Amino acid sequence: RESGRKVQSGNINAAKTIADIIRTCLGPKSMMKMLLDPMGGIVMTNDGNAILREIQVQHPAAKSMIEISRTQDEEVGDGTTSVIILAGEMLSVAEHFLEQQMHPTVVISAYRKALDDMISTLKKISIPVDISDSDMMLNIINSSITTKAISRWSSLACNIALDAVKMVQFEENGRKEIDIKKYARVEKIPGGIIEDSCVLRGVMINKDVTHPRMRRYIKNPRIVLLDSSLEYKKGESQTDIEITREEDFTRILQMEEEYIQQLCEDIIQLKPDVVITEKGISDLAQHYLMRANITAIRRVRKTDNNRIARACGARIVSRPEELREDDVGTGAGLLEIKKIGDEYFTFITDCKDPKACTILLRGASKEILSEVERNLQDAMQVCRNVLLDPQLVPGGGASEMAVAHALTEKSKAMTGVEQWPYRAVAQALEVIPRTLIQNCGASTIRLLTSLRAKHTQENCETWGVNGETGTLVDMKELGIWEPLAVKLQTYKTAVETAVLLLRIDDIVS
Amino acid sequence: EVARAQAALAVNISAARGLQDVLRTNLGPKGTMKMLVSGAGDIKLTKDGNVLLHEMQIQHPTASLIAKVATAQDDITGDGTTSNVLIIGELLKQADLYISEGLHPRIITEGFEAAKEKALQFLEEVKVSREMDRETLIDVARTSLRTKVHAELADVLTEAVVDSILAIKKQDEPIDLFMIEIMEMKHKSETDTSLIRGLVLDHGARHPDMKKRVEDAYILTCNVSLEYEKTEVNSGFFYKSAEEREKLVKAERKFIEDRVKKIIELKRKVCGDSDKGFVVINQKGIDPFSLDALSKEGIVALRRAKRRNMERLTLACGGVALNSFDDLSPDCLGHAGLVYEYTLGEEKFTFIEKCNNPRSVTLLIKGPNKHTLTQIKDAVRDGLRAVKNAIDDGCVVPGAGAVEVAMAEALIKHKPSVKGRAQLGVQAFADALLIIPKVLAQNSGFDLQETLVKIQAEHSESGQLVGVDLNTGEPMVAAEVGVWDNYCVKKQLLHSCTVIATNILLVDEIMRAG
Amino acid sequence: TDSSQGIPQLVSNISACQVIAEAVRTTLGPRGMDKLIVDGRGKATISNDGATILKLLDVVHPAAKTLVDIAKS
Amino acid sequence: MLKEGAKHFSGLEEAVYRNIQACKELAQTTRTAYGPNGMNKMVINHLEKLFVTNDAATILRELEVQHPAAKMIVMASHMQEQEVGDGTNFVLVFAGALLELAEELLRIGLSVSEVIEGYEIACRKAHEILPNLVCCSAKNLRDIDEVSSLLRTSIMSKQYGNEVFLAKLIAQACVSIFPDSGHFNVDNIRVCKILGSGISSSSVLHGMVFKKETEGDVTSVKDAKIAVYSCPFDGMITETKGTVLIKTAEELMNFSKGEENLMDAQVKAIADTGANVVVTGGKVADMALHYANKYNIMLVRLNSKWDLRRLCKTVGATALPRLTPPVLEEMGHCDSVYLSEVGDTQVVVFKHEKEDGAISTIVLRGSTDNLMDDIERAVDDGVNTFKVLTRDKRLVPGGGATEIELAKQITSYGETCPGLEQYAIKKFAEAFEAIPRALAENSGVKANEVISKLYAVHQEGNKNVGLDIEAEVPAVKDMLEAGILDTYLGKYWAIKLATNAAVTVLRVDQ
Repeated sequence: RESGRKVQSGNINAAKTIADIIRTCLGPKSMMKMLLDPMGGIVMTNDGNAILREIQVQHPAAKSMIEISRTQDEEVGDGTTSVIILAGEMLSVAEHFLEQQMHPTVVISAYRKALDDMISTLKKISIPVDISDSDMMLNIINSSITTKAISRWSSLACNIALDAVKMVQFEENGRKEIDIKKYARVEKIPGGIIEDSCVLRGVMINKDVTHPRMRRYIKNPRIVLLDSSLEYKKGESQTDIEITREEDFTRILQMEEEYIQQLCEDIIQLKPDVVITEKGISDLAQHYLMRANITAIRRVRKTDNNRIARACGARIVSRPEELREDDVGTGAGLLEIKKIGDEYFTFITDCKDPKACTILLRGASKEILSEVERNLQDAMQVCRNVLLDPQLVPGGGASEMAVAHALTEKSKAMTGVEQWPYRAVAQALEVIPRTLIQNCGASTIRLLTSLRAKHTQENCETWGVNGETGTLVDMKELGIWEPLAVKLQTYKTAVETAVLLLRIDDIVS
Repeated sequence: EVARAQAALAVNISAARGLQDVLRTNLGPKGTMKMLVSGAGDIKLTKDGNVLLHEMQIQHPTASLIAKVATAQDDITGDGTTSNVLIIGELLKQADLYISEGLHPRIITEGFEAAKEKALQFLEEVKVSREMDRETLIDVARTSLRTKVHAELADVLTEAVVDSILAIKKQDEPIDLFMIEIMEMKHKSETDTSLIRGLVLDHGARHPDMKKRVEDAYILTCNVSLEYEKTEVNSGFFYKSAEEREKLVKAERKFIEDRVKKIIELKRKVCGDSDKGFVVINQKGIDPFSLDALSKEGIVALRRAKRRNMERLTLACGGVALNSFDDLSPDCLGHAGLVYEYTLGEEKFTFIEKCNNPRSVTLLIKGPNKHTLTQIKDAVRDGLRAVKNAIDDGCVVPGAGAVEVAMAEALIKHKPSVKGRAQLGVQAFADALLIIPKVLAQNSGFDLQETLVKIQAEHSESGQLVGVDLNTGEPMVAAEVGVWDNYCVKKQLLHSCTVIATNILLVDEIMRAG
Repeated sequence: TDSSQGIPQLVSNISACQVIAEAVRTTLGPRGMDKLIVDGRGKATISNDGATILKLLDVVHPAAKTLVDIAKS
Repeated sequence: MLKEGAKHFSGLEEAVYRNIQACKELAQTTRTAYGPNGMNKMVINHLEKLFVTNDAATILRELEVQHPAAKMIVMASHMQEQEVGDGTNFVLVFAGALLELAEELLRIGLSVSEVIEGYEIACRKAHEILPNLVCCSAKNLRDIDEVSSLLRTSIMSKQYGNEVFLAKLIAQACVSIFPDSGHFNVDNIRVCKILGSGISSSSVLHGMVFKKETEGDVTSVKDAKIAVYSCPFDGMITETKGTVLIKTAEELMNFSKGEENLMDAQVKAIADTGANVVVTGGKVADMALHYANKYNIMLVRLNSKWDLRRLCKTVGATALPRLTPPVLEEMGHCDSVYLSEVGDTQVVVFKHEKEDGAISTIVLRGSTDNLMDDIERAVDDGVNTFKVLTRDKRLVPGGGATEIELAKQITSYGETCPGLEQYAIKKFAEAFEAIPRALAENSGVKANEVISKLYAVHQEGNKNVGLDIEAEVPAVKDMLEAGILDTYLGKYWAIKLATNAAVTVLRVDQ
């Protein structure tokens, strides 16, 4: 239970102490944080991702800061640093002075217009990228893989992750938003070539579906996805009593297998040689498949068939009556059982609801595969964000100072009370030019004022400090891209978040 | 709880030296063997930079990372773990001084890059191509053996080292995974490091010395049952009906006497003579009555020579693994010109040797089988990994710190870029390079600068690769001496340094993670 | 696994050996003081000599045990 | 070191300090021992026999210490006892006194990479000329005073006065019944403890001598199939007394029926196992006793493992429990088996005589074991020193009379060589005086007095001290031309082995 400044200064004691090493942990020159595990261990993290998990809670507001780092991790997976940075970077200056001006409130609506002038600043500096050209994305998409940096597959997996969210973009809500990712999924492939780590349609099933008898391939015959009751039903659609008598025993087995029959009267008509039964899978049920010349598929689940629903594009059958093709194994279908390494890979290509496409990732080993798998992430995430938002914006102090004086100019434009948060929020922008230089080792001061001067001339339009060169430069020059996607999404979060814990003047039970 | 900035940074450079302070006493022939009765709780002895770490149970977090990076090195190398650990904290000293004079760890590491390059480039610039020859290989052998052990016992280990390296070259393997075989032997003296052109087998038999001397081997390495069992089991265990157990017990013995009489058929088919031995080797045990039936006929039936044997037997001897006796030819088995069942100490060690197409030529080490015999068991293996690299590379530079007065002094002469942004990491880098040449030189009671200035200038003057005499701490010429650094060895320890030296430099804060 | 070396243990041996003689100092001609000795067993313990109480007394000392056994010898 | 974590019992200071310190302090025994001494150690492993000892091996058997060297180093000292029985009370003090010689050089700052070398180098220089200072040899091993002379350093080293008859008794034992051709056996010739008689009465009765009682008869034939059984007779089903008078007059019989007719078939199949002697690890029942005599089977009423072990060893026996008709996997070894009265005690005597496998057995007669063990200890370390398996012992000057001989060898050779090892070698020329002091200590003078007057004898070979008045003021007992002599074997070892210990123990920092 906290109140007043004890919340507010405690809110400062929440995110900032989180965001302290994080700025060293952030930027392209990011300096990892050392951690000390409860075992006596160590974890070296540039992440705002891993720190909050391990580090124990230092303040109730931090538990709220953790989730907005989650929310940004949920939204992207990067910017988790900045959201707790930016919001916590807002908490230190404005509130207490403005509680001395007596308000959480004027700061909120200030934060809201501290939000918009950036959103006002962005549309110029955040300028449309062409999602058509891969390299026009790949410059953003190399900007995604360049900091986290697994360099070998930061090359190919991008073009893969480019194609990943591209091939998983049909996305139809009617508004053509592209959040669409899940269709794009990695594939854990033993052995094989380090290349042919690539995007294929549907979902080739690497999870639970690996069998000596699928035959070795089922191409034209269907993969049949059963939610439904492949096991017998003793009545019509239903079940009746067991055997206490000679009379009851013969009566039971008729409708039992007849249900399996009347299932596989309507199940066999659609031509599987592989029926994947996630539920209703049982010995006699799969033994029937064994006896039906249709592969008995066990140790398989909803994700599988939901991935197979995402693979051939099937709809996992919710009707015990009348199974068909477009139910399960849509199209002529391809179920391709390939051992690259010793795992049978269920390859189900030929996706219906097309543009739902996984990513076949093949290393010579899981690491060199996971090296594709991790580089894929930031790429495809930012690809998703670039395909979502077809814009890019210069990184570093460019967005920082162009909005900084803007908010400052806006603060002077207002010359009111809320100016003071604008005064506080504009500086929140500039800790990043600090952060970028607070990495490289020069004096950000000389450059801050010079980046002020970079605004004095150029309004820091495209000109930020680039963390790894530690100098104040055009990012359209350097091709360093935060998108209006990645940033505004990150900036949007913290804007709410600082308000949130500032909307807390009292913590209670 | 947290430690901010320099605090977590102080923890970095703090733990690093005691490591090296072991190494200043652990490095080279100048270094000293370290008995650890504490480390794992075991009673131990070791010289190496990598091994002393893992032997300890280490409670310090900075040192939890430390046993990691020399591991992959000692895998390749066997030396330089006794060294790389030195350069890291010696680098952590500099890097500390520069943040002590103030700096970020980033603008520190920035100067490592070109400095690391120019030195890694100097690896190329110096690299001495040494035609890889048992003589030169003896030197690369003993230098790692001298590093870890007596130059005396180095040359004792060196032979069996340089023995099986040409013998693994005989297997067309530039690395060595086989004839890496180091066989402890029960003896009053560890002084004996020998070579067996074939295996050292485990159990001649529980009925011993069947045919103890086999000078022509027909080797059947068989996981079969001449011991199936003689004891009381029903389904293979104790069932609930006691009378039903011994019913199958005879057929268990009879299925042995199936395989036994098959050998009477087999030894006949194979040999027909005790002259050229048919050799049963069982991955399981063997009944003494199987042995008795076989031994009196001039057969040696070995039991429980391990799966490594079952391979190396099937391998080194040109042998086979045939899991049914039945009837087989001598050529259905491999051949070894000597199989001798040999007792020094308790166990009789059957030596299957002169093995045709040897895939394993065993390196015999006699001794008390203590940490002592292990102390000569690791250095050889470590020295093996060194000459393994010496087989791997065709280029081996001198040892004895001869490289850095050629390497560091050049980087001491010049920033690789000749600009100050490098100097911040070049001063740190080029400095840390000279620890190994200076440490044992100063460990010998010879001041580093006066010792270095010679070996430095003696390189500057003569263009010489100029070593240190590790025991006398004097400038030597390691190009001729034979203390020689594999291009494979020296390269990774640079990386192993750099890879572990950056993030820990770049981590200024530590906190309890749970 | 305990030892005391040198004179310190040596001299320490005598008194443990001597104190029992300080009892028997003259127990042959009996006159002196005789205390009825009740051990931890509830056993009232006396003697016509030194040996029987010596039989009753035990020590962790080898020394004080020797001359005991010797006087018993 | 700089860490809260990791591990060590040694290092830094400690390696220079604790690793040298207590390893020396171990020597206090060997500092008072090895050569004639009345000084002894009461060591109580709590056996209810409070054990007098000067023997380092069974002194160090109890001693346990965290010092990894002193933890280890007892190994080389016990590895010594394996190789020679005498010279072991020499091992611990010599290096132990030779240790802190280097530590003083460590105070001078003379390196561990340096000093021990000179020792090792003079360890060579010793073992270089150490065979040159060999003088005599123990040649005829049937002969008493060629054997008892080697014995006359060795038991003497352990203990002083008793030595002489022991040496005779041990040479009169004829451990040469083992031709010593490469043959010696510690179990076949064995010590057999007999309470009472004299220790001068302590004898050697050839065969296997068991103070355990031969029960009933003796063997049917002297080449027995020897029945060595842990529990052949425990009783079958025992009798009872219920009322503190009788249980029932009726219930008495049926248990003897089970007892007898089993122990009938038992001992009848002790006769059907062909046992000429049945050797019972447990007790005997009078019925089986009666059966053992009728079936004509020598009976041993009780057997300690001391029997059963050597029985398993010599006879090829396996001591077995029997409630059942037996079978002999024991058989015999023995060509002779007896009840003899030895120690004037009725004794189970298994016997034969050969060169190899031959049992020719010491029988020790003493009022206690502390008598018959530490003396045996003193005894057997000469018997152990008799074990060379180079028949000629290459007898050096005994009583450590070669100290002064090598002392001026090493100190002159320490003068030759330059560099810090010249000190270490001259330091190696020092620790010689330890046993001469260890003697002069139990004798009561400083080795200086001794050794300086034996620096006046220069090359001598004969004169060296001990426990005696000659060892105090005169600084002289004649230990080469003596009757008191020692083999070169233990000379080859102790100087090298105590060094082998002292080699790396300063090197070990962790």
